Order: sequence, then C-alpha cells, then structure tokens
Amino acid sequence: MHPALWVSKTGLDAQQTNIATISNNLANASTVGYKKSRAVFEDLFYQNINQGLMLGAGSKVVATQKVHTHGNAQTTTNALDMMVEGDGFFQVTLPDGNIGYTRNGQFTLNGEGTLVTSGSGYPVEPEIVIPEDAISITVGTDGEVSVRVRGQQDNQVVGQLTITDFVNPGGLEPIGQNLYLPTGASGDPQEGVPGLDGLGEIRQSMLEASNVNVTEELVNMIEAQRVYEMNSKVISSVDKMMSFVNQQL
Amino acid sequence: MHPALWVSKTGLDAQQTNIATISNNLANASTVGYKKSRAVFEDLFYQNINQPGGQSSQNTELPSGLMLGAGSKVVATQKVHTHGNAQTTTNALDMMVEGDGFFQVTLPDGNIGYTRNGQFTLNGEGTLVTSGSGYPVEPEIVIPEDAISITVGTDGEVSVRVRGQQDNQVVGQLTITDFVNPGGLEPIGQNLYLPTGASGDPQEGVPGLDGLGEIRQSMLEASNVNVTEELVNMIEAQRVYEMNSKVISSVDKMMSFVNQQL
Amino acid sequence: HPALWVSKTGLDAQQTNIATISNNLANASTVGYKKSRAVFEDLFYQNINQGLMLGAGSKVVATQKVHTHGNAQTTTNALDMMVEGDGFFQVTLPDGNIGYTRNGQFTLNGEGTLVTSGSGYPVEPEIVIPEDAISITVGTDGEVSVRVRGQQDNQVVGQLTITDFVNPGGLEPIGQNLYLPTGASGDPQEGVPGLDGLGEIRQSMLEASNVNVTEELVNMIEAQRVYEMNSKVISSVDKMMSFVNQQL
Amino acid sequence: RNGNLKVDQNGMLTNASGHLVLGENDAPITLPIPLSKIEIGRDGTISVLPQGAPAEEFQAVDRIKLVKPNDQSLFKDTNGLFRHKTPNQPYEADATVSLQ
Repeated sequence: MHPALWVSKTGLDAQQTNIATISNNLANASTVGYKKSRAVFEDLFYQNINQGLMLGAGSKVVATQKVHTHGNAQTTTNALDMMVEGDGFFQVTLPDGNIGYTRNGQFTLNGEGTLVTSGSGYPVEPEIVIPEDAISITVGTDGEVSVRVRGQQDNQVVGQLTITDFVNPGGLEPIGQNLYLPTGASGDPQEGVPGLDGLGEIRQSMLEASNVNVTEELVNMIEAQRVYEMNSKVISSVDKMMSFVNQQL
Repeated sequence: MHPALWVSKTGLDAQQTNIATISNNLANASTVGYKKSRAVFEDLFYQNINQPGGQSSQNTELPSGLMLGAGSKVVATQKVHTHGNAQTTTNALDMMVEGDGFFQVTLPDGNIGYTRNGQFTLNGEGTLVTSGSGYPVEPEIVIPEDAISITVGTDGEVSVRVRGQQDNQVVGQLTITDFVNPGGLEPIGQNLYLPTGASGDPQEGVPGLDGLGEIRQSMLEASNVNVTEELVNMIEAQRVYEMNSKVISSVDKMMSFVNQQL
Repeated sequence: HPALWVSKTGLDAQQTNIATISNNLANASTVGYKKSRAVFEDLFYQNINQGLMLGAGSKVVATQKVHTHGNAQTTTNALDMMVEGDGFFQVTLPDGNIGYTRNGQFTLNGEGTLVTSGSGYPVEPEIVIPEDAISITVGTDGEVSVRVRGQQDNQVVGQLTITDFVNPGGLEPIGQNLYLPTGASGDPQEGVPGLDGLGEIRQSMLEASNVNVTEELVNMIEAQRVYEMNSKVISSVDKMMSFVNQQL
Repeated sequence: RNGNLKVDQNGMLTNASGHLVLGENDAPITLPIPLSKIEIGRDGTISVLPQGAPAEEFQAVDRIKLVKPNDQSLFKDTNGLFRHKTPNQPYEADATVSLQ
C-alpha cells in the first residue's frame, strides 16, 4: 500500500511499548529492590531506491534496559528484612530446584524456622535455621547470622549468608516476584563473602527502596503521548490522501 | 520532541539531586562528627549554531552568537570539612580531634577507615573499638583489667591509673591521619571515610605536631549543619523545581494545540 | 503558499526563544550563571508586483548573555570565592589552553593544587597548599596565604589573578561554567584582582544566578501565545488550500 | 537559485543538484578538508575553522559568486540552469546580492 502508513505504524507500536515500560516503572514505585527500566529505540533498515536515495522503515524498541542503580534505604524495625549495601543478589531456591537471584530483602521464617521469602516462601540459599531457643536474630555485615540464647553467654552462629554478583546485572532475566534468572549475557555467578572482593555488605533491619524517578516517568509520559498522537496524524493524512485520489483518479 | 522539554528535564533532575542532598544534611543534624554537603551545579554544553566572533560579511564579526544551552545538572557534592562545636560529656572513652585529623579504624575487609566520630568504647578483650559496629581503633589500645581510671593525653598518649602504683602506666599511643583534601574522601557510611585518588596521601603522626589536631578526652564534635540554611535551601529548591514543571506543562499544551490545529 | 512558511518561521523563532527561557530556569541555582535573551529580527522583504513589500517572517539571530553581577551567598567553606565586580577566574583545560569561569566553587586535589570542584581543572596560576597549613586565607587582591603552627605571620603560597573582557557577551560557553576567548570577546586582560577595573576576590562567598524567575514565567506566557497564534495561520492556510482544490 | 550547499570528502563545495559552486577566482570552491565550523556571510564570504584551532582562528577562504543580471535576458536550459540568451557572454559578479 502506501509506505507512510506502515512507517508511521511502527512509531505507534514503538511508543506503545515505551509507554508500557513507563507504566510498569510507575506501578513498581513502592516495590522494595526494584530496578527501573527504559525502552531502547533504534531505527529500522534503510532501503536504497531509484538506482543514493535512502528511505527509512520506521522505528522499534529493540531492548528494555534495566538500570541497576542502588536505591535508597528504608529503616525498619523488623529484624528479618535486610539489604545489600552495594553490588550483590540474594540467592533463593526456586521450586524447580534452580537458584533464582533477588535483591528484595523482605524475609521471614517458615514453620521449621528456615529463612524464606516473605512472598511465595522460597528458601534462601544457604539455609539458615533459627532455633526455637533464640530470643533475638542478628545478621552481621558479612552475612554472619547469630542468635542470642538464654543461659549462654555469647551469640551462637547458626549460618552465614552469601550473595552473588554478576558482571552484567542488566542481562538477568526478570521472572516476577522480585526474582532474576542467570542468562548467557549476565555472566558467571560470582559468589563469595558479602563484603569482600566487590561484594556489598548485608544491612539488617533495612530495605532497599525502588529507584524509579516518578518525576521522570511523568515527563516521559508527556513526550510518549505527543509522539504517539503525532504519528497518528500522518496515518490520518495518508488516509485522506488515498481517499482523495481514488475519488479523483 | 521539543528542546524546552529536554532542557527543563535536566533542571528537574538537578533539583531532585539538590533536595536529596539538603534532606541528608537535615537527617544528620545530630550525628557526631558529620560534615554537611552542598550540591554543585553546572551548565551543560551549548549548541554552537552561530559562532561568536565569526566573520559577518566583511570588517564585521558577530558580537554574540546563537548558542543554545542544554540545561544544568549537579556535578559534585562538596563536603564542608569545617570544625564543629564541642559537646561536654562525662564518658572517659569518647574523644575529639581538636583540629585537622581523622581517627583510624580497622575495617572487616582489612583496610583502614578514617572517622571524625569519637564515640569509642571497649570490647571483651579491652581493645578500644567504635561504639557502633565495633571496629578496632588503629593502633590497638588495650586497657588492662587493673585500671581504675583512663587518661588520654593531648598528644594522644593513653595512660591508666593502677592502685599501688604512682605515675600512671602508659598503655599505648594514638595516631591520627590528616588529608590534604578531606573532601575527596569517599563516604562509605557508618561515619567512615576511605582514601581516594584525589583525597591525597594519608599523613600519619602524633596528634598535635605537623599540623595535626589534638585529642580532647570526654568531648564530642557535633555536626556542622546549619538547620536554618537547609530550610531556606529547601524553599529555593522547591520553587525552582516547580517552575521547571511549568515549562514542561506549557510545552505539553503547546503540542496539544498543534495536534488539534495542524 | 508563502503564508505557510512565513508562519513556520514564527514557530521556529518561538521554539528557539522558549529553549533559551527553559535554560535560564534550569540554571536558577547555578553559581555564577548569566541569563540569556533571544534576539528576534525580521527576515528580508520582497518587492513584489513592481512598491509592494512583503516580509519573509522572523528568526532568532543571537542569544545575548546579560553579564550583570548576581547576589551574594555567604558560605562557611574556605575555598569557594566570588569576584566582586568585573573579572573571571582562569583555569587550565586538558587541551592545555586556558578557560575562564565565573563560578568560584574551588577545592584542592590530592597534591594540594587549587582545582575546580567539578571536573577538577587546575586554577591558573597554580596555588599549592602545604600539608602543615591549618587555615587558608585569600585576600581581597588574590593574595593567598596559609597559617603554619609554630610560625608567626601567615606565609604566602601564591597570588591569584583574574581576567576581564571588554565584551563578556562574546565569550563562547562550553558548559561546566567555562568560557573560551573568541574574536569578538576581546583580548584577555589579566592583572591583580582589584586594580584597573578588575573585581575583588571575596573568600567564602559565592555569586548567585542572575536569572529573574518571574520574568521567565511571563516570557513563557507571551512565547506560548505567539506560538499558538502562528499555528492558526498555518491551519487557516491549510483550510484555504483544501477549499480551493475541493471547490475547483 | 538552489542554495542547498554541501561539502564532499575532497572539500569541494557543491549543491544538492551536484553542480560545482564557483568562487571569487571564477573557479570551483575547494575548502580545507578537515573543517570544524563553516559560516556563510550575508554576501557569500565563506569562513572556515581548521579542526582543533582556537575560536580566534576563523578565516575567510572564498566568496560565492553571486550574479544579478537582467532577468529578461535569461533562458532556462535543458538541465534547469538559467543561461544568457546571447552566447559567449560572461557573468559579472554583482556585489549587491545578499544570502540569508
């Protein structure tokens, strides 16, 4: 048909995906440990005609880039929710048996006392089991988990948490529930003591707030809406041009 | 879409960084040995449409060229390392640097961290440690179990009094570190700084010679934040933030009008 | 149709004008910033049906920097200074040539050289603060001195100099509160900061942005309405041309 | 009258139709190859900035040949160019034509 009809349709599709990411960022404006995303645009292939004449084919959103900038800290009185001060993901065991990597720190205990996630209840690797005799839970800055036992001087150690850092956190695959899965472009899981060799430090009774810029998202909606309406006018104009021709020709 | 949209976007982001800096100073209005910070604004690049000084016709040059700005941003957060006020306390294990210098503590990873916070204490082995996470203070000062009082000299010499012995026994010597550019230190939280490339070489010595400050026992250094200044800066930050939103709103209505008309 | 593109010049002129207005409001907190006003001028005129003169529209020819001194901000930092009058601080760029700035937010590098608080460019002439200094004093004439324990009288570590230009509006802004000398700016006139028309160095003070926030808000109102007015001419011309070919 | 000028890799100044633009010496205008900023004056003067030069190194290198003959004496050729009706007649460089 008319090339302008479908070149402008690409802009409508490109902006629609752009708006979908902006709304997703605004929806997760209160999620703990959420990383905002932006839509990456790129032009389509250019065709050579009349043969040094290049015509574009439109635009598309080729990737959804996640920005893994560390968010602010929320001070909480809960003793089981923690934070990673720096680079590092908590490793949880999915029902399939593979390890999913998360940055949300809202944790709790199961019926047997194993440290699990506050949502679906997936255990945190390595397993930390809090004994019933414990009266307090302390998580050291290097993942050292210890409990205070009555009648015994000195906190006994019930486990040590480890975190995993990836060279390319943006290459992780989001699967919902604040969970990531390792991919080919993510790199290799670099596990170690949380606080040595580039790894961040565990901060107890603190939560990592969302890093979305709610002001930016509202401005991003302004330009996305106008460009979306700008492309629709070309389709309307092309529609009235083709209507004129077959009415005239 | 419109240049005014992108120019005002930088102004909105710049003010948000400015407000967060102001809020951090007010949050640490009671932190001992906290240095207030100020956001440093700078303009972005200017698009050179017409070069100033370019030759107009002949025997004439442009007195000023068409150079469109691109907005502004916060480029630095400058720590003002001026000395704070002194709080008198009855504790014998909280000290203050009377002048330039930083206490040195041992971080868990092995590196030496530098602190202006003097709230120290002892651990189960008698070593002088910080009152927070418990990091030991470099060099180690072990207080013997036979001590009846603790005296920390102006020159940093720590001595303890023992019953049955005149001339209180010396148990160690504290050394503080100064930096040419203390504002170049990297604040890692917990009232601790790490040396950086622009921080300068750590110069260590006795606290009171070579420009180093003196150690004041039973004294704490209050934060240097000006609570009134932060409130006035919050007023300026709020209004400039809102006036950039007016420009974006106006551009939004302008493009809405063009879509309905053209 | 000429009316289509005559009004397009008006739309382009207002778009450039609004961009400069947004730049002024964005830099309402930048230290040592000079506001700018777009300069409008009508395009050439055509003598048609020859004694009938028709304009070609309008455009923005230049952006004029208004170099009026801003207000004073009192700070407790001992390294941020302000020029009380006419003059620029001169810094060394990575290219080796000297850039000129009005923002006086300075600091020290690892070696003690006085550098800018942003990228870290050294300030010309070099001032080096010894490690034994306990306080830094900058006189009203750029005389920088430091206090050394055990020695009466502040020793002098150097003297700052400032540069003045006959036409500061002709300087070429390159961002980062920096300017580059151009042909129309004039010849850089260095000298002692406080003699021969040069301003005075004010330590622990900063020069505020000189923008007028109320003026820019009103300028937005007048720029937006003229932008909308030229859109209706294009819309009306479109309706006229759509009417002629439909009717004929 | 098409002033959609462009500079190729060799530095020769042409227009969008591919025609070589003449200069003050009646020859095609060839600019220095590594430019950094090109300014056309209101009279045809071409001032260029060598790459990496300071802003105070703008220099005029050529002047676009502008002609104002009698319009009644011009005819359009087979390739869209207006030429003198009388052959073998030169084109005087008028100093009154201005470029916006």
